[PDB]
Amino acid sequence: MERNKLARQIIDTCLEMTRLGLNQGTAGNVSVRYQDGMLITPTGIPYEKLTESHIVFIDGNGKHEEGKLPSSEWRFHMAAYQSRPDANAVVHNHAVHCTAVSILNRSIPAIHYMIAAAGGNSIPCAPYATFGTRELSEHVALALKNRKATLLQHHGLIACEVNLEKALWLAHEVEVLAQLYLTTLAITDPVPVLSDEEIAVVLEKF
Amino acid sequence: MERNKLARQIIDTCLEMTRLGLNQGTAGNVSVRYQDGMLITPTGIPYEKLTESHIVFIDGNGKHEEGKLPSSEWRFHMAAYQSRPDANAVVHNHAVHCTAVSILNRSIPAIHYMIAAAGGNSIPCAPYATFGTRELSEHVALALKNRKATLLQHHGLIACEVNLEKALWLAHEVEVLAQLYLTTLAITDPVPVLSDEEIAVVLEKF
Amino acid sequence: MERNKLARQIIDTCLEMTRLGLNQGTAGNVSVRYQDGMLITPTGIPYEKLTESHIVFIDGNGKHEEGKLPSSEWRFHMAAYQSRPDANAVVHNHAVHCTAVSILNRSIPAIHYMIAAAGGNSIPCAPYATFGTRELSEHVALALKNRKATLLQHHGLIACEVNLEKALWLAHEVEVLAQLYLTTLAITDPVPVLSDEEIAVVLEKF
Amino acid sequence: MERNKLARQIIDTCLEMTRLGLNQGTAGNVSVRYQDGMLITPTGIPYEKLTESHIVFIDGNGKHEEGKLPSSEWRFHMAAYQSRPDANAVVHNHAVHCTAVSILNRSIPAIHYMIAAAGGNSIPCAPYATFGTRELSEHVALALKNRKATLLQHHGLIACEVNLEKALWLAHEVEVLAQLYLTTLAITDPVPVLSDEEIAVVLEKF
Ligand SMILES: [Zn+2]
Ligand SMILES: [Zn+2]
Ligand SMILES: [Zn+2]
Ligand SMILES: [Zn+2]
Repeated sequence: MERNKLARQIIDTCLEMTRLGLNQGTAGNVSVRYQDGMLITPTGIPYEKLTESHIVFIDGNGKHEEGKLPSSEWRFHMAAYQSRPDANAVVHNHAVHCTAVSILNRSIPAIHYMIAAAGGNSIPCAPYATFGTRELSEHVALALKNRKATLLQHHGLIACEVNLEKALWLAHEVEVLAQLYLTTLAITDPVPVLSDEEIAVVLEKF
Repeated sequence: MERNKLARQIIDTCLEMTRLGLNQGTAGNVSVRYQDGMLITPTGIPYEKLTESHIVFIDGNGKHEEGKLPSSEWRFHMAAYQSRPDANAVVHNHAVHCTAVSILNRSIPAIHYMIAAAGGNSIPCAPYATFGTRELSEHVALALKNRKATLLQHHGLIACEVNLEKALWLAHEVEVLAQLYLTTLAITDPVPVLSDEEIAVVLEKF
Repeated sequence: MERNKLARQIIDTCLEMTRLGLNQGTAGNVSVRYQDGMLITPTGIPYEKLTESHIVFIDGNGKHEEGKLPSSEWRFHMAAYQSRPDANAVVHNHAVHCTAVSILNRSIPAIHYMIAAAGGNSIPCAPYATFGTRELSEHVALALKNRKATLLQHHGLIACEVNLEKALWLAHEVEVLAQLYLTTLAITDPVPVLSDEEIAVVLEKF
Repeated sequence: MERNKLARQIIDTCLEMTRLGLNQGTAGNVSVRYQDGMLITPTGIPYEKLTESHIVFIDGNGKHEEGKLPSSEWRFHMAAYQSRPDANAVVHNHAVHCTAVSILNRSIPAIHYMIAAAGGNSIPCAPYATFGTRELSEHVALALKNRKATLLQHHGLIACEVNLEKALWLAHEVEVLAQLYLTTLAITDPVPVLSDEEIAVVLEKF
C-alpha cells in the first residue's frame, strides 16, 4: 500500500477503462482514498502519457501538491469520499450509454437483476450543475447516500467501491444496464421491470 | 480428454467469449460434461486470473470439490445436462442483445435462416425466477427440451452443444440474431419472418 | 499469380473481414476467379485453422477438387462470375447491418454519395430463396447485372470487384451505408436522399 | 518541425483515427499547415501502406508537388486554413454517427456540456455540395467561421485545431456527441438541452 503502488493501479484502471470503451472523448478521472485525502489523476495529461509521478495528492482541506494540477473534476471525488465512508476508490467517466440516459434525465429502473449491485432497485440521475462546482458536489453526495453509482444529468457517471477493481467493475456494469435500457426503451415505454420484492430477494441473496 | 485439457478449454472459451464481447459485466460461466457430473468455472475469480486448478468438479449429486466454490449459477448447468443427454458443453452469459430481448420477454422468431442452428423456428425466452434456484432450473430444462439455446427473462442466455467450440459458436450466433431482431423491431413491428415450411427445408438441409 | 499466392490472399481477406467485424457467426466465404473457374474457401474449417492447402478449386462445370468440400454457398459465387465478366473476386458475409436491412427487404437508397461506389443510386435487395440453390443463384445474377453489391433477403451480402482488396473494401462500405440507413430510419421515414442528377455527377466524377 | 516529422504525425493520426473507428470505409484525410500551404495525405494509398514520402505538399496557389496526387478532398482543407488562421491541423472523416446526423441535416444542439469544445452551443451542418468542388469549399468556410468542427450534409465531418492531437481529439468528441444525439432522438424529440446561459458559463470556464 505504498503511494506508488496505488499510483500504478490508478493508471492501470485508466487504461483498462479505455480498453472497455468507457473512456471516450478521454474525459474520465479516477481516485483512491489515501492518508487524509486521496490520490487522483491530473488534468491535461492524456492517459497514455501517465506515469506514477503525475498522480496528484489532495488533502482533506482541498489543497493539492505543489506544481501538480489535479483533475478538473476532483471536487466530486472528495464529495464521494465524505459521503460514503466505506468508499475507497472512485471512477468517473462519460461512457456513452450512461450519458445518453443522463440526458433524458431518467434513473435506470430494475430491468435486470444485476441492478442490485449498486445497492438498490435503481441507478439514480443527479440533477445538472456546472462541472467543478460545489452545487454539483452536493447533488452527487445526496445521490450516493444510498447507492454506489449515480448518473449525472447531461454529463456522465460516478461509481464508487472498496477498491479500484470493483469500482471499475461497477462502472462497467452500469454502462451495460444503460445500454440495455436505451435499447428496450426505443421499442417500448415503459420498459418491463422486476418488482421491489424480487429485488429484495436478490439483495439479500448478494 | 484429461481433466486439465478440459480445464484449459473452458478457460480458453471464457477468454474467447470476452474477446467476442459476449462476456460484459464479467458474468458468464462455462461447463463441460465430465465423469458423473461436470467441470465448471468457479465463482469470484475474474477470468484473467483463471488457472486450470481453479476449475471445479461437481458430481451428479450436486456436491462440489472441497475448498472450491463453483459458479453461483451452476444449478442450471446441471439442469441443461440432465435435460439434454446429447449436450456436452454449456455456455452461459449476459450478452447485451440477448438480454435486451429477454427483458422484453419475447422469443426470437425466424427472421434469418440461421435460426435453425438452435433446432427450430425460434429461440425461446424462459420465464424469470431468481438466479441459483431450483425453479429457474425447471424453466431452463423445459425450454431446452426442443432447443439448444434459450433466453432467460430479465437475465441472459444459455446455449448448449456437443463441445465448447460449437457451444460458443451457437451463443455468438444467438447474440447476432438478437441484435438483428432489436434493430429491425425498432423500425417495424412485427418483423418479417420466414414461414415454417421454409424453416422445415433449412432444417432438413442442415 | 500462383495458386498459393491467391490462396493466401483469400485467407488474409477472411481474417481481415473478421477484424472489421463483417464476419460474425463465422458465415462468410470468399473466392477469386482462377483458370476456368474459381478458388473458394472450404466449408467447415473455421478461418483461423485455414491453410493454403484448404482452399478449393471448382471448375466451370461445377466439379470441385477431390477430397475437399467447398463452401456450402459456392453456387452464387459461380453465378457472380458468370454474371459479371469483369468480377475477379467475390466476398460474401452476413454482416449485421446489411442483414438487418435485408430482413426489412429494402434496397439502400442514395443517403450518402458513396452509394455510387456500387455502380448506381442504390444497393438492391435480391428476393429470398433457400441457400445453396439454383433459384437463389438466379436472383443474385439478376441483381448483380448493374451493381457490384447486393443484399440477399433474410440472409446477408455479396460484393464483387476486380480484386480481393477492392471487394473487401466495397463490402465494408456497404455495411457502413447499411448502418447509416438503419440509424436514420429509426428516427425518420423516409430517409432524405440525394437526387438522381446528383448521383449522376458523382458517378461521372468517380 | 521538419517536414518528415510532420509527415509521420499525419500518418500516426490516420492510424489512430482508424483505431478509434472514425475511419470506416477508409475515407478520411488529414492535413497540417506548412510553409505557405499544407501537407496532406495522398489519394489512393490505403493508410497502412503510407510512408512519410507519400505525404503531399500543396502550396497557397493550389499547386501540388509533381508526381504526387493529394487527397481528392484537399480543397476544403485549404478552405479551412484560409477561414481559420488559428487552425494548424485539419481532420476529415466519414465517422458513422456524425454522418447519420448529417443525413438528417440537423445541427447537434447542447445536449452535453462538452459541446462547448467546438466553440459554442452547437455543431452545425453545412449544406450539401458535390465533393471536391469550390461550392462545397464555400459552405465549409462559412460553417467554420465561428466553430472548430462542422458536419457536412450527406457526407461527414471536418474538425480543425492547433495541432493534430487536439484536432483528432475534437473529431472523436463530435462523434461521441453525434452518437449521444441519435440515441436519445430515437427515444424523444426534441432532445433536452442545456440553456445558452449555461453554455455561456461552461465556455467562460473552459
Ligand atoms: Zn465529467
Ligand atoms: Zn446469469
Ligand atoms: Zn450466406
Ligand atoms: Zn469526405
